[PDB]
Amino acid sequence: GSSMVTGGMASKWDQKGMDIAYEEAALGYKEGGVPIGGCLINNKDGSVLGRGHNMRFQKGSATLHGEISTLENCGRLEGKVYKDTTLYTTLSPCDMCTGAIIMYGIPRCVVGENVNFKSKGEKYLQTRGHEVVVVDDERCKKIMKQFIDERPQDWFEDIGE
Amino acid sequence: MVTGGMASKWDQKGMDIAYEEAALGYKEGGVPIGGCLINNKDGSVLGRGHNMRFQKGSATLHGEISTLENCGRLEGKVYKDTTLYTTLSPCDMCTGAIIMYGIPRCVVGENVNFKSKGEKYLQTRGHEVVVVDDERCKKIMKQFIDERPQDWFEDIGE
Ligand SMILES: [Ca+2]
Ligand SMILES: [Zn+2]
Ligand SMILES: [Zn+2]
Ligand SMILES: [Zn+2]
Ligand SMILES: [Zn+2]
Repeated sequence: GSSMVTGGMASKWDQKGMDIAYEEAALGYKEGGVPIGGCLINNKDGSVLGRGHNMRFQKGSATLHGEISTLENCGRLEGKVYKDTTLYTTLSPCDMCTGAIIMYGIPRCVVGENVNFKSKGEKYLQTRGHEVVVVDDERCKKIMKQFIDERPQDWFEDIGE
Repeated sequence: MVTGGMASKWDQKGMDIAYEEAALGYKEGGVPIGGCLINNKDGSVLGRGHNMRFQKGSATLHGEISTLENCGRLEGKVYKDTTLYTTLSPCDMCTGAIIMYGIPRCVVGENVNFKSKGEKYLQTRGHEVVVVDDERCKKIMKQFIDERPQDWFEDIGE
């Protein structure tokens, strides 16, 4: 990426979005799955278009990462609806989830943390014209580290290793 | 597998299956984009699929994503020696799926009706991209775009 990128500014809906994303990650964790959750919010009025969490174990899914599940839960939408929205995710996006954000033109991504995992997508989002904010949420870091430590092979599967 | 530009012995089989999936999706009333994932080691078809936007009201099941979903959960190393066949050049999301899983080769039916920055990004990231320019794929895709432009735009977030 570029030496001139900078983290985005905070939005009035960030506490709301991160809290929903974390709640989804915790729900997934209690269900026996990967603790990664998210939600898509309209930056203009704070409305929640959808929310979701990873469904790899719940549904035997190779594509339902938390971010993809969130978008699936928003349902079919005209392209214009994704404009001026923020996708909240508890963990920095992989290359696939990053690609979903780019394809739909969701302009902003707020990331719970990038300590347990980070792909080239975090910077690629900025290269492609998207704003990224990493909030370093301790709740997210704790639950994700717990999963990685207790079920390493399951985590590796989620990121294709 | 290291082709050096040569087609893989399984490439025709993969593109024919991808086209069959696209044709099936078209008959089901959906977007005519299909694909399949083949194990380069033995030619086994790990899975095949097509776009399910209309069939399932899905915002994420593009042909490539549906193909991967249909393969089921797999050990990461399996993907490292596969080829993903798609009837149409991948959008940024499908490109990202290929990159995340480390699928080394992406064989594309055509990139005339659609092409994203993903086709070149795959190359930047070290993957081999093959564009066949398959007229069967091009024809069915063009028919859908001609008949249902707004539905097509919805599939690519326009
Ligand atoms: Ca800005
Ligand atoms: Zn992820
Ligand atoms: Zn992901
Ligand atoms: Zn596509
Ligand atoms: Zn796609």
